[PDB]
Amino acid sequence: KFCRFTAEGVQEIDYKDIATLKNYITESGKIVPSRITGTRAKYQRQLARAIKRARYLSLLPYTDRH
Amino acid sequence: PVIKVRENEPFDVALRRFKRSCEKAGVLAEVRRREFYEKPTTERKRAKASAVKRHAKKLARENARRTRLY
Amino acid sequence: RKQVSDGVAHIHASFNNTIVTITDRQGNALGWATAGGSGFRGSRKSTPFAAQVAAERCADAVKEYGIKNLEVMVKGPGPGRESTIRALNAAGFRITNITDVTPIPHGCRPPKKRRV
Amino acid sequence: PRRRVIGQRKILPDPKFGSELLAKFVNILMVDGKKSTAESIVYSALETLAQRSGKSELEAFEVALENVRPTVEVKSRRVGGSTYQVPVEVRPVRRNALAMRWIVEAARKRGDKSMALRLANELSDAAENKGTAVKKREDVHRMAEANKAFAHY
RNA sequence: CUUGAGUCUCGUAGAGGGGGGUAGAAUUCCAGGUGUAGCGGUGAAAUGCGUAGAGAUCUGGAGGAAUACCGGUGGCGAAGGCGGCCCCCUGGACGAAGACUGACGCUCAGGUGCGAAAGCGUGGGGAGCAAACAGGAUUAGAUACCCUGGUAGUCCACGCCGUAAACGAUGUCGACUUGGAGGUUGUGCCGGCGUGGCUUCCGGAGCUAACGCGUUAAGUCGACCGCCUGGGGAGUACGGCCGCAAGGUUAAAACUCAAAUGAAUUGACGGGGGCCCGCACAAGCGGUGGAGCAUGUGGUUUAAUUCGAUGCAACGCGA
Ligand SMILES: [Mg+2]
Ligand SMILES: [Mg+2]
Ligand SMILES: [Mg+2]
Ligand SMILES: [Mg+2]
Ligand SMILES: [Mg+2]
Ligand SMILES: [Mg+2]
Ligand SMILES: [Mg+2]
Ligand SMILES: [Mg+2]
Ligand SMILES: [Mg+2]
Ligand SMILES: [Mg+2]
Ligand SMILES: [Mg+2]
Ligand SMILES: [Mg+2]
Ligand SMILES: [Mg+2]
Ligand SMILES: [Mg+2]
Ligand SMILES: [Mg+2]
Ligand SMILES: [Mg+2]
Ligand SMILES: [Mg+2]
Ligand SMILES: [Mg+2]
Repeated sequence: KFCRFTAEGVQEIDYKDIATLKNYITESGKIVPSRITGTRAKYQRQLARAIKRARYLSLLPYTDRH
Repeated sequence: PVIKVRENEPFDVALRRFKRSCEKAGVLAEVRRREFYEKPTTERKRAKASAVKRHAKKLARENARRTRLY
Repeated sequence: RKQVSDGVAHIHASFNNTIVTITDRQGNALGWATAGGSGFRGSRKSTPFAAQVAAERCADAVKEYGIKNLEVMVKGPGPGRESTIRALNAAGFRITNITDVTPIPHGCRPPKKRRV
Repeated sequence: PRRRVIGQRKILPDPKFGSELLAKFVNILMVDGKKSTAESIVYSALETLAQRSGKSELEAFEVALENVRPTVEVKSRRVGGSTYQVPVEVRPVRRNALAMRWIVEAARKRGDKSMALRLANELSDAAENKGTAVKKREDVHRMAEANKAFAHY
C-alpha cells in the first residue's frame, strides 16, 4: 500500500523521471494496478499518463518483445 | 516472460520460474479472453456481475464470523 | 551438413496442434516436427503427450547439425507448452533461455462466439 | 460399491503344493462348483508341463504367468460422446487374475482332445510366447500404448 | 429586501465535444531467404489450403481498423454515448473567500433541436469481422446450431432516417424525515477533527399487493407536464403529416373471450447445481433372444374354444 506520491509532496509524476516510473511497470512493461502498489486514484491516472508519454519517447518500452 | 537460465540451477527450477513468470503476466488469460469477440453489452454485464459477487461473498464471509455452526 | 551448435526452438502450441521448429540464431529453419505428423490424429493430436513426441522427432531430425545449447520460444495457448520444453531438455540440449512470444494485440476483431 | 466394506476372502492353498496362487487357478477353471473335477485337470496338466520342460511342478506354471501377466490396461471413459480409453497400470493382484483368466479362456478355445492336455498345451506355449493367451496380452499392451496420450483425467 | 436564480474573481478533476497529427502491439496481403510434409478445423470429421513447396521461422514493404496493461458497481455528458499519446478550438460541473444584480424562479401542450445500432443516398476506403450466398458436416429432415470461405455492411465526408429491454422498465423542480460501510473530487484546522459535490451497497421508521424502496425514496408534501381505463383484434386498418425508400408518427371499429395479468406460496419437473444411496453402472460368473419340448398369453379358428389379470406392478397369473 502506502501511495508514495502523496508522502513525497508530488504534484506531477514527470514522465522524464524514469527512475520513479520503473517502479510501476511490470518486468514485461505493463502498468502495475494501483490495487497492487496501493497508489491513490488521482496519482495512478497521472502515473499511467506519464508512462505512456515515456513509451512514446522510447524511454520506456511498451512490451518485452520489441 | 523472458526467463534466463542461471548457473547451477536445475532445469525444473528454471522451468518452474517460467510458469510463475507467465502466470504472473497472465498471457494464457489474455489469449483465452481474445479468441472470441465479446459484445460491449456483455463485457459490461460480466464486469458488473464480477463486482457484485465479490461484494456478496465478502458480506457472506463477514456474517460467518458473527455466526456459529455448532 | 553444417555445424551450428546454438539454435532456437519455436514451439507453436495451439488448441488443435503443436508444431516444433528448430532454427538457428538467425531464424533459418533446420528441422521441424508436428504432433499431427507424429502419428496422432484428432483427439490424440491435442494432447501434451503428442507435443512431447513432436519435440523428440524434431530433436532427432536436427541431430545432424550438432546443436549443443538451445534457446526456446514458446508461442500459443495450446496444452503442449511445457511438455515440449521438458522433452527438449531430456533430448540432451542445454536450455539457455525460455521465452513466451505469444502474440497479444494491443487490434483486429476476433471471430464471433460459437453457440454450441 | 459406493460403501467400500469389501474385505479379502480366505482361500485355502492347494493340497498337493500349498500354493495360494495355484488354488485360484483351480477356482477360475472350476465349472458348476465341481472343484474335484478341476483339480485333476490342473494337477495332470502341470504333471505334463513339468515332464515336458523339466523345470519343476510349481515354477513352470509361474514362468507361464510372467509372459501372460499384463502391465497396463485401458478403461473406457466418455467425454464428448466419443469414448476415451485411458491406460492404467494393473495392480499385482489383478495381474494374476487376468493372466489366469486369459490362460483358461485361451485354453478352452483350443483343438486338443483332453482339457488337461488342452491346458498344458496352452501353458507350454506361454513359456515361449506362442499361444493365444500371450497374444491377448500383446493386444492389451498395444491398445494401451496406442492410447498412451490419454493417460490423464 | 436577500435566503431562490444569476454574474465576476482564484483553482480542481474529468473517455464531455469538434478538427488535426502521431506511436506500439497484432491480423491480413505482397516480395524473398531457411525447410519439408503436412497444415487448418471439429464432439468426430469433411469442405479448404499444401510438393506449382504450404504450415513453421526470419527480413523488408503496403494497408486498414481498434487502442492490451492502467481499468476500478472509477470519471464525464440532458440523453444517446465517450477509452493509446500530443496540439488547436470549445461546453459544462464543482470548491473556497468575498463583491455584484435583486426572486429576475419552476414547469411547459404545440414548436425547435439532439438522438445507439441497423438501414438509405452520393463519393471514397476496405485489414479483421461478417447478414445474404456457396460448399462440408450433423440430422428423419436442417433453408439452423458447428466448420471452410465469403458480398453488402462495419471505417471516413456530407445528407436522410428518428427508432431500441432509447431501462433505474422510476418525468422535472423544491422542501422535510433515524443510521452504517465505502469509492471519487475539492477545501479549512491540527495520520486526527471538520465542511461541500458526485456516486455504490446495507438497513430503520414509513410506504408497498408483495417483491422491495428506503435522505440518490417507491417515505411526508407542494408546482407543472406526459400517460392509463379488461385481454385479443392492434399500435393494426383507413385518413392526415413526415421520409428517397425502408417506414415513422397520430390512431380506430366490427367481431370475440371471461378472463388476461402482477407478486409471493406448496409441490412437481429441468438435457440446473450440490451431497448421498441401490446388482444402478463398473469389475466378473452364468444366462435369455437361435433349436426341440413344457406352459401362459395375443391373434385366428370354432358350436364352444368359459370368465378374469393384460407397462415396470399381465403373460408356470386367479388355477
Ligand atoms: Mg474457428
Ligand atoms: Mg413537445
Ligand atoms: Mg450506423
Ligand atoms: Mg453508406
Ligand atoms: Mg458508396
Ligand atoms: Mg461463418
Ligand atoms: Mg442504453
Ligand atoms: Mg441500462
Ligand atoms: Mg416506457
Ligand atoms: Mg436497501
Ligand atoms: Mg403503423
Ligand atoms: Mg397511415
Ligand atoms: Mg456389468
Ligand atoms: Mg428359444
Ligand atoms: Mg383367456
Ligand atoms: Mg378383459
Ligand atoms: Mg401392481
Ligand atoms: Mg413365477
